[PDB]
Amino acid sequence: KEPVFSAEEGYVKMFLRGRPVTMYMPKDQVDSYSLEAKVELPTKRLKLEWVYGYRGRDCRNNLYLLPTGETVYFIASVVVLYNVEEQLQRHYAGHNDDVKCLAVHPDRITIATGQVAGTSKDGKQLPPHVRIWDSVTLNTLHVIGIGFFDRAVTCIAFSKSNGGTNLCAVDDSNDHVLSVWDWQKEEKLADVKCSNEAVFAADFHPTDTNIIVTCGKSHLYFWTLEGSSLNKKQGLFEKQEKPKFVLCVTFSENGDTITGDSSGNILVWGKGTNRISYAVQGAHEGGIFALCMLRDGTLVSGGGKDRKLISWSGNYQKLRKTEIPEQFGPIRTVAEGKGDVILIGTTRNFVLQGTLSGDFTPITQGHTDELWGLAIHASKSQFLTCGHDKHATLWDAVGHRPVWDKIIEDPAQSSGFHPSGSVVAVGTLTGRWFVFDTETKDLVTVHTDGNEQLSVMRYSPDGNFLAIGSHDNCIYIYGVSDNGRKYTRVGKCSGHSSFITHLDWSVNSQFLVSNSGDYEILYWVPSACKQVVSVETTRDIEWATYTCTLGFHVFGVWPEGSDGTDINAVCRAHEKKLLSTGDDFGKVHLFSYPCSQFRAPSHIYGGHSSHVTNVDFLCEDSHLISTGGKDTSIMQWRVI
Repeated sequence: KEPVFSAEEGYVKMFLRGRPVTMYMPKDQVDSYSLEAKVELPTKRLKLEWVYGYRGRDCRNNLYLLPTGETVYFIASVVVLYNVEEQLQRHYAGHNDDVKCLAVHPDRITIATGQVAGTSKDGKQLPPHVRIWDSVTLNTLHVIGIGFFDRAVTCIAFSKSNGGTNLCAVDDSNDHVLSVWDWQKEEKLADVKCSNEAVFAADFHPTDTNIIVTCGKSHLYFWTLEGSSLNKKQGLFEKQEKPKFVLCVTFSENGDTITGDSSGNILVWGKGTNRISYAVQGAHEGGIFALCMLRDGTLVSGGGKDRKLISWSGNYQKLRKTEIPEQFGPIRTVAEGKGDVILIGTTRNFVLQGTLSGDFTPITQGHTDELWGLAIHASKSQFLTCGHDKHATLWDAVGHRPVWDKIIEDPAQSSGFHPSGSVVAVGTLTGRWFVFDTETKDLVTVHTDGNEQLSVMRYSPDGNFLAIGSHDNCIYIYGVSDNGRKYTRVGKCSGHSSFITHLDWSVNSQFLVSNSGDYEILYWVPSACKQVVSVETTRDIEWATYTCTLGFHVFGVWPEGSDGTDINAVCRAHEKKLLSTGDDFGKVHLFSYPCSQFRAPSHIYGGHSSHVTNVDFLCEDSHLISTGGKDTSIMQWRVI
């Protein structure tokens, strides 16, 4: 139930599920501690400033370029409007889980977005829905088919003939229902089982608002909107062998349907027909994931496997060709820029800006797998992320771009900077760890301690020791000299019955705290690799950092009835009296410090899709950095 206070022993006992965890307060606090006392809201707030990463790996048709100079895409639960020239981001966060599709209205301003089904902190199932909003005011305009869609809204599009008064969508109902709406009236015009296999696109005909084309696994149908029914007319390849997948679709100025497929074939279908009139055979070696009709009649072609970006004439004759540096990976989306500008989104979550000629450089990028590793620079406005994708990235937090990106052998899980700022440590899931040169990226040392996951990598405030948390239930201690460049194994702290979740050094570099899977709080003298069991000595210790979720100064960030695994991360600002957490429900919280009373108030901030895995303030408390875990993203909140 509720936590209990002990005057005689000077502690509060909080309850995680059943088991109680005993947290000791300082002696000077015991005299007037009130269990029923409240902790205030923080004096500051957070404001999303930047999202890192682009969801390209497992999504299509989610890259656009508004006439305002804002590149629009999404990732996790946030839609990003990125003005490359101004280096500024704006965000629409109306959704409460992963955005899956996005379409821009013919008006160039009204946007529409879809979403997967949710699961909340309770957690019940939050149905998938569509949102129509204004890109100018970022105000929501309508909320469509709240109870109607199932699983997720994967495809969406405005009709372009009439002025986009209509909208079509496709859920993942396993019957993949296709529906049409008068979005401005929030009314459903009609619907019908579009397919029983994955459908990858749905789009209105440029000149006739009554026709929707959908494509996907062995599927290219032509739907006609008659009153409140959809009439299906399958595509008849005839002389062309039907491709495994029809990946994408668009339309010529003359109203023909144009199709890219698994085979690498650009197929033209005559206006009004359900049959192929022209066929670029083997336009690409691999499959064709992106098609884009430039304003000037040029058709641009994007190859998945072959990484080629081909320019085609109005008459489908090869005009120009480029290859995207293989580092970026296979193309997924293409969008028309201003002038000769072209944008590409890749399977590796890069968004490149180049030209048909063409010099493609990233303007956005991020991790492509589950992310847990976060470390902040002691003196510079930089930070390091490292994930299961084997990348360790050193970010510039003012430029919002990597300083460098090291690719290591094994999936990374944790990291830490040396207080000097000269080197940075990186832990992996194997028990192996590395140190790299902040400046040069050169390796500095490698070591293997245990064979399990290294959850935590932290130097002591004085930089004389490295404390390494392992899932084998031990904490490995190294002595560090020559400014983080020389190491020597001091020994091991053992006594935990479970994997190490969190560590903190004391201000004087003498002590260390521990949290574990058991939910026990242990203390240590790393220099001696021995556990300090005596209360009177550890209770009044003053700690350098507060990344232990289990502790008296920090408890109360925990919600009632909370489960031990509900909060992945906690941290304190360096100077300001703030705490921040990341929970298993995609939420970042801002509390005041200290947070030592039950049911602490907090400001809650959404964006991350699943689990906020880590959280940490920049060195001047200018920003908070969160990691999204499976959602792949890094989010940069500014303190206001």
